Amino acid sequence: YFKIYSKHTPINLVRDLPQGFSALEPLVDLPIGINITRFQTLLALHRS
Amino acid sequence: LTGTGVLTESNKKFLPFQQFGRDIADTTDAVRDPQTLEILDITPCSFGGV
Ligand SMILES: *[C@@H]1O[C@H](CO)[C@@H](O)[C@H](O)[C@H]1NC(C)=O
Repeated sequence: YFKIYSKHTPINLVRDLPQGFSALEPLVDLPIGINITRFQTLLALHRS
Repeated sequence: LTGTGVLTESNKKFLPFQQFGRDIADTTDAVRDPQTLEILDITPCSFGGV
């Protein structure tokens, strides 16, 4: 069972993590049923 | 979810992933109606000593 908990927070700090409290609400409970041991996030390039 | 209690209109605002609410004794004291999405308090029926 793949649980997605999410929270969006308006911040204005430049570099590091903000110091504060914000609870993450559950968004999507996803029925995959597969083995996960390694992950990788996706970025986007800018071309000019 | 079965039970017996007085149903009143509730001021609690449930998050959309929430269906019911539990008290200290884990009895459902607030519930969302599954047809019209509104919250109801469930006060128990009166108990007395005769
Ligand atoms: C039917 O149930 C849905 C929730 O699943 C609700 O949004 C809708 O208003 C209901 N319609 C009627 C006619 O009760």
